[PDB]
Amino acid sequence: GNPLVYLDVDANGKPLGRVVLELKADVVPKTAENFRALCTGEKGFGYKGSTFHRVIPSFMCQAGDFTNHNGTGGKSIYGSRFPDENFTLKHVGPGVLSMANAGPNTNGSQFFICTIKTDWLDGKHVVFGHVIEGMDVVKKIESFGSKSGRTSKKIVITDCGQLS
Ligand SMILES: CCOC(=O)CNC(=O)NCc1ccc(N)cc1
Repeated sequence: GNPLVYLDVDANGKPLGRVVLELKADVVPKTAENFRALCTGEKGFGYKGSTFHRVIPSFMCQAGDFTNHNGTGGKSIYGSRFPDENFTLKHVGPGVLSMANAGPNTNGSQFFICTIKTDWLDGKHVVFGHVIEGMDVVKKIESFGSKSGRTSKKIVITDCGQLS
């Protein structure tokens, strides 16, 4: 079935808990596989140690720039960037997992977790999963954001991997 992956998150060195995500490999296999492999670190690089660098309350929490740590970087398991696979899944509400980008066909490693329905992103960002467990943790992360996206605490993915 669809992979389950996890992110363990700290804020200023204090554990916040675990976010568990279902990846919709049935709908977006290429996009799901990229994220899965970046969680396990099996290609020799991935999310472990990277930060949530841009968090905007009542919008989303963004992470996954493990090359530049500022939202300019990251890379996929296929190459620097890969195309938009499809726009079949929509940004239906809180807990949706979607790819960050710099315009059409610029998916890398950066991703975001929505804290509201972001319907205006439909057809622009590829949705590929959702939160199974740990929305309380996501709401904690959200609470350390600001209008500008700057975080008031350093929010680190201390561990990540695949559960099934
Ligand atoms: C709600 C999502 O907001 C964005 O995605 C705003 N864009 C964004 O931060 N773009 C920087 C970026 C650069 C390279 C890659 N691969 C991905 C993203």
